[PDB]
Amino acid sequence: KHVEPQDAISPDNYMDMLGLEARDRTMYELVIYRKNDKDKGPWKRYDLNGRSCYLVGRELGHTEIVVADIGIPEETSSKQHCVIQFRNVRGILKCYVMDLDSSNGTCLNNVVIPGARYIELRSGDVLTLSEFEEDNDYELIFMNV
Repeated sequence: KHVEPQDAISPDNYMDMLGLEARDRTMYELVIYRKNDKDKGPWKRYDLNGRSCYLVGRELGHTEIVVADIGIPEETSSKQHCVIQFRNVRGILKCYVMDLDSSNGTCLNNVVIPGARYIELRSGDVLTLSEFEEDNDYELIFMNV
């Protein structure tokens, strides 16, 4: 149900406008961990700099068509579950999640977020793809650099 806000911008484009060389820029990523084995490292890492918005959704993949930028092998997640959205909010780069009215819900640090509304993200914030912890096999954590 998602269309980008008028102030949407990618971190790369934002940082370009300020004239910062790559070494002097804030890098954003989504670090994914498998809940059972976090003492083995990140399952996956996604760069979040090239785009202003990223679709998170189910990707089981043993015949199902791929739609989501970021695919999570979680049966209980929706195919278009939540979106990570960067905005230039009156001069400061800010990142938000929105739950796209998914069946099971989305949690930020184990607290259910309301649907159809942008919730501001902070570095370290742990996204999980259900209201209920038992349903979750993966943790998607938003990081600055």
